[PDB]
Amino acid sequence: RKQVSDGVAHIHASFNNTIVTITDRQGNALGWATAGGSGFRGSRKSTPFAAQVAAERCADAVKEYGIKNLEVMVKGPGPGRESTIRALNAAGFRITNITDVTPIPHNGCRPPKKRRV
RNA sequence: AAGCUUGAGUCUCGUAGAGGGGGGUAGAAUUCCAGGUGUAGCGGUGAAAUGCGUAGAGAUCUGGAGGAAUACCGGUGGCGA
Repeated sequence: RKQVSDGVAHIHASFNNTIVTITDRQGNALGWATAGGSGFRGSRKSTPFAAQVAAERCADAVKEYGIKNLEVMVKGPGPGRESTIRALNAAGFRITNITDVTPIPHNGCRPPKKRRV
């Protein structure tokens, strides 16, 4: 109801999907979008554009909270970790900080091995 | 039968290391329990379904624990048969 100018975004991009959540630095979420929830499937569900449209759908949030100043905390290897920021920083918001927060085992317990075809 | 020493070794004073054994306890990440903010998806893939989803998931912030495995330093750098 009142304009507070400030927020923080949490972005995760994988080889199958991309997630974009808008929060306040008090940890409190205000809205979220995904590349799967954008209506995308298969090898296309992770794409830079399926994530770009998810960022445009998320950039409609927080209008009544009047947020413009933005920090971004990024995760995952997926191509969606770039187009999402570019589009959100064009949709009225201004970036001040981008930091990678990918949680990593350093190092244990046995190396991953999956899907051989 | 008896000398000699080069063979082998030890001692004085020093050199180096993820060698082994006994007993402590600490740096994080899967994951799950519990609450705030929050909403309809998440997971897989050439596609998917079982499965997890309003019984409020995933995302975020926080509180917490068992147990396995221990980044950087770390290298033409080392130890053990």
